[PDB]
Amino acid sequence: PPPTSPPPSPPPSPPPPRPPPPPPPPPSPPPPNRSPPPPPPASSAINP
Amino acid sequence: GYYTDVDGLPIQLPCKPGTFMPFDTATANLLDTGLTVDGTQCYTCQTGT
Repeated sequence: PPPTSPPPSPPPSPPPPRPPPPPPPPPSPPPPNRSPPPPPPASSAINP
Repeated sequence: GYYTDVDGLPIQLPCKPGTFMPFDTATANLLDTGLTVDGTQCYTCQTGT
């Protein structure tokens, strides 16, 4: 007799998920204000 | 009685001898009219004081 009809293929296996990425580093801080202002001469006498 | 010149002064420095700081510019006793007391300069004591 002919053999029994073979069975169909079984379903594929499920896939895994994907992890999230770490936070990027904080931005570089700016350098302080541009130098001091020019010096003042000073005025008058200041004597009573 | 005291004064402060620079900003970061922890305690107000006292006026040195032979000098005086009044409470206000117009509540003084002997001040030449051409000056005022902001609070950062301790004026010199006038002649006869």
